[PDB]
Amino acid sequence: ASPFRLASAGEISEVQGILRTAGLLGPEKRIAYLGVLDPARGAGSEAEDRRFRVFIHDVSGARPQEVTVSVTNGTVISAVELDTAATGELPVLEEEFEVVEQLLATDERWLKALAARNLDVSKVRVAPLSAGVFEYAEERGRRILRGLAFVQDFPEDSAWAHPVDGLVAYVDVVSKEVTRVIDTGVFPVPAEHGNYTDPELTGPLRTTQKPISITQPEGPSFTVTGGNHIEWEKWSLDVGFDVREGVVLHNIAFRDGDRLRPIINRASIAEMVVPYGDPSPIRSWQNYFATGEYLVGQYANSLELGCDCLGDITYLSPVISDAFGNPREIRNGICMHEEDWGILAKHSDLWSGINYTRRNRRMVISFFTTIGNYDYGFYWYLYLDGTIEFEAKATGVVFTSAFPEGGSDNISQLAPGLGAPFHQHIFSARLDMAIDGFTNRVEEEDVVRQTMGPGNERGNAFSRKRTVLTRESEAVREADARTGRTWIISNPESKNRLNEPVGYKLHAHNQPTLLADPGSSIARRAAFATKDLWVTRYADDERYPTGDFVNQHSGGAGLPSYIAQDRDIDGQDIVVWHTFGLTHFPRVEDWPIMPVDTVGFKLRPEGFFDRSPVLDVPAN
Amino acid sequence: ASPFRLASAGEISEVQGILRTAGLLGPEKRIAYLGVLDPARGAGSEAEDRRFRVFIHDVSGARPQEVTVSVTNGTVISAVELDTAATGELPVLEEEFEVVEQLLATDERWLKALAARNLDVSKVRVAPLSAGVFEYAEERGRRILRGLAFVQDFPEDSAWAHPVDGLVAYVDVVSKEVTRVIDTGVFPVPAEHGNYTDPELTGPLRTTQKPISITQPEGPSFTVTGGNHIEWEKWSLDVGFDVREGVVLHNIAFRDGDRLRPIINRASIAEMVVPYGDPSPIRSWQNYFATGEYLVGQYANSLELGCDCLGDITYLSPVISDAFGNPREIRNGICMHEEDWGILAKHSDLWSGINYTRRNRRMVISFFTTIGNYDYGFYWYLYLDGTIEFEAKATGVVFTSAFPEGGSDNISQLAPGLGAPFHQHIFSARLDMAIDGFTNRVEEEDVVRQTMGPGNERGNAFSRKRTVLTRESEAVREADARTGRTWIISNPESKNRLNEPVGYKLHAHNQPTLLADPGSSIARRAAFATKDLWVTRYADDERYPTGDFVNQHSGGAGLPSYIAQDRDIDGQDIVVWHTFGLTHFPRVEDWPIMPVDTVGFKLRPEGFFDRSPVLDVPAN
Ligand SMILES: [Cu+2]
Ligand SMILES: [Cu+2]
Repeated sequence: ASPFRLASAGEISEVQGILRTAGLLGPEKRIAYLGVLDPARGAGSEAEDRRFRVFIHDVSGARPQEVTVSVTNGTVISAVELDTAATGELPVLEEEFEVVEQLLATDERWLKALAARNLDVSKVRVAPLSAGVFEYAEERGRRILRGLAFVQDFPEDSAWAHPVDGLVAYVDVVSKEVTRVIDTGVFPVPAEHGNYTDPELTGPLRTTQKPISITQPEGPSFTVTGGNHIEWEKWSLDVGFDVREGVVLHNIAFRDGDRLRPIINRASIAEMVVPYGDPSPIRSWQNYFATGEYLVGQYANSLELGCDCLGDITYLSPVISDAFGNPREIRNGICMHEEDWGILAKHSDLWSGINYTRRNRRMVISFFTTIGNYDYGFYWYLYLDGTIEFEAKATGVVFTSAFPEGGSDNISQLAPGLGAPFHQHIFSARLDMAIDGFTNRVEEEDVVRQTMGPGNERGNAFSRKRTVLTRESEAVREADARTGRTWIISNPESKNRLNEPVGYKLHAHNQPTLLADPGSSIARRAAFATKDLWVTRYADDERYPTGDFVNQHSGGAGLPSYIAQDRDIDGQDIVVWHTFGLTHFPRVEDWPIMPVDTVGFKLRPEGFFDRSPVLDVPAN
Repeated sequence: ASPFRLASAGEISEVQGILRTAGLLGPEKRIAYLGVLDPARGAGSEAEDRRFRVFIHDVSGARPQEVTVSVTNGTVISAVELDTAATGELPVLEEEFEVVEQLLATDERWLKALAARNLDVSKVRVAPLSAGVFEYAEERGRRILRGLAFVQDFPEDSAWAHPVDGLVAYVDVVSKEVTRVIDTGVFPVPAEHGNYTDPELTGPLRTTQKPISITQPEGPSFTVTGGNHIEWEKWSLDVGFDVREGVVLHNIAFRDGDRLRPIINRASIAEMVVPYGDPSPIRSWQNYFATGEYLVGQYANSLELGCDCLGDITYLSPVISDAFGNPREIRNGICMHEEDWGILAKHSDLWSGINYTRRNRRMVISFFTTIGNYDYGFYWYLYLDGTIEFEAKATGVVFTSAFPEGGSDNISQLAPGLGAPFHQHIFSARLDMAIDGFTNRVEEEDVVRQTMGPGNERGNAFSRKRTVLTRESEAVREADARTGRTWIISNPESKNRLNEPVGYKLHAHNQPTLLADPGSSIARRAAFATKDLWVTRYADDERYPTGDFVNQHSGGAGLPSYIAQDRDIDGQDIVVWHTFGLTHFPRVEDWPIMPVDTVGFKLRPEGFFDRSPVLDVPAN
């Protein structure tokens, strides 16, 4: 009965039926996106009306549509025709992936380019890459995908070890036409294989690792009810899943005394982009929006016990729609478990003679997705002390290219003749705040150094300052590690026993943001990535920092346009959008399969509680 | 019979005997420091002469001495008379802590100050704080300690909850006289107790935490030989212990196939300082060097199984000297264990159909120390992929004061009338580098943004630049989180299969450095804390970033003096000194006992290996 329950197979089938009945889902139609709509602010209808939103693609080219339906009433609430040439193309369909290689396989220009390289077409894999928006006039109003080739010597061969540089093709996946085939010259195809499961490369397997047994005799400390409602060590929340954003956390709250205190209404990674910094014409257009263009949730992996999730794990198997509206379950796509997290608090007192030690723990909610060569792990952590944290784990195989003989300033060499273009992995966390309720405000906190003089004769004093962001136009902030800059989200109407507004402090990793030139296509399409922190007034239709349609869409929507409304955010229903990412200069150690690298952020209570909230943790 | 073996109780007793028979250990003498000397560069001399370094304090005031003895030959190698007024005072003795409170208890000025506040002198605890160096001319030449009072209502009461503000005294612990008692006014002593084990504060203990069993049925994957030589998953190292620095890692090396490749010769936290930023004259002089002035190693805690260290733990029990030269063992003062560390590498390939997942592990070597109200955990981690990491965990009870009526810009309120002065916890990691040998160099790597134009028409390109630090005069570097600055330690004479110098990249947390005014005493005495990274040419006598006798030294000793030599560091035996710390604006949540906060750094292989070094890890 929870209005925050996961989408069921039945609801998805019902959406399919409603669309069919409305004459909106004929045989030429495809569901590019389907997701449940969150309830509007303030308990509207007496009961909860379950609604879903869908992006309908048309394989014949007719205009696509955005439709919202009520599975409860079996009706179409609204259907609008989409002008893709203006608002953007629909997310890429998995069924379009193979279309690129297949079409090029019969194109004389492509075959000629391969022959010139002595490559057998039957062994050439082509990666279906999003196209973005550049200077190609013919692409206006065309659903395009670009292809980069990789040689696969045999069925189980890792094609990434064999990039075919100097070649790229543009394909219209709807009209089934190869618009362009660019060949800037023949580069040697890196010879070494990158098969990390081949003993020839792994050598004899280590026999030195002893087993580590992690078990919970009496079961986990958390409970799961209503299918996705979690309660663990004072925490309370609902675990949602969206085909686009993946795991989404709802109603994060903390039990303080006799009341459930809200902290975050909705938390998610609203976008993740991978911009490449190689100026070569073959890849200078490369910018992969995993979330917005491909929909990361769609590719969530089924997690194996013992391998992906170790210990006493509780799985959730979310359901998504396939391209035809049929429900598809992602078996064990979300795993949840608690784990020991070292020392929480400790003190040995020289005067009282009392020695005290308490261990910490954290609740883990995660999923792992795979998009082509990359694999990303998304982890949300809840700690005993009230800290909330997110961590992204990037691994998989690096996207490759040829390494020029004369060397490069935008590519690193991973093996003889094998290159790895520089790139970034930039995420955007959308945090719909609710610190003790919806009346919130954000304060930028900087360390303040003081000059030696009257009032500070020894020159030891240092302080800090807090600046309230009152309007959206002044809520676009940059990190400043040098001054220990953080952002506090507080509730001006809710004070702790010391008469201070309760709050939570956001700690960023302060990694470099988007490096692209500000006048580049990517700087516009990924504007959110140019600044560390954005604050907007909550609005039902402001969901992603890049807008609803990112594929082949120019700038104009997303965060920059939202902030333009310059709404009041001083003690209002606000949303924090935090940009964070990794700048990757591939190492030889990253080849042939890369070890995990991490990035993220966390929010710690700041005067939210009246004292430590973990004084009731048992000794043993 | 390793030259890096832990000191035995016998060796300490032997040092004591040598000193006594030499007439250097009379009744008035005290061992202020005692530690074994590392082998000098070049072990080409069979049988290493075991030598110990000793700082001998004279409670009579007669000049103290620095003595080097050979326990192998039973002789005094050298004994130098120390002029403390010039080179600094000796480290504070634990037995001196007590003298401050006892001396003040008989001083009329102190008693009057307490009487006015209606405090029973028998209930007043006095924290023995180091002095420092300021405008007090009568202190030069005198061994001083300052005292700050706290009320302890009963034997098991936490005195930190009851600071006595507006009062501070200075005492000459040698002549045993109170030189000054400053009373700036009466402040209410905070009323609430901070007894975190008292049910009235903890409330009913949670009964919701289910047990987590962590075991290793076949034992740990690491071996310990020669008492302290560790070998784990290709790693090799020696775990040493010094009363001043605590746990020290020696000869960190990694088995790359046929050869044992060195990485770091010696790693340690050579200093840790806690500067306070409250301009009040009661505390504006407060700066305590846990390592240099108090010797954090001597206060290492005995770690209890199941509380401090969980899982299959292997303990080391280092032995230190007491103030009289008697050996004292710190039972289970060092914990060593391995632990699962999530996903190491993962990839599901769409073309090969191969799914691959491998788990990561880390070797943990740690200890926990207690200095008055603070407790610090020191952790060194070795990862499967070759990464080396250090992490400091700060907890304990915050140093308190009164919270002024009218508020404060340098103190936070944690309870009614109770304040917590702003301060920092700044560490210095001394890394004697040995990347594939001693011929090393350091390069500062910055991200480089590129402007849109010829050669970068789309404005997507970005690069990086490396600057070799060739002389010490140019090796005092600052962090720059915005340009993703890191430092690479490479060996220009050792190349990987791609003909590139092998190296390791240092990743800093980019936290704020010393905030105090550049003209302050603390900015001079802890100059190392003003910059993130220093590189010096290796030298036997350059051990600490603050010099050998930190206590009451005028400043400039250590790093500033070493760097002044302006030696060649481009492809030489070098040492990296990394400054990193936490800036603490205490939160209500930190009271009455604070949750652990962390800070650290790590080093990852950068073209050190010819490809991923963890391809030989099994599935398990
Ligand atoms: Cu990457
Ligand atoms: Cu602190």
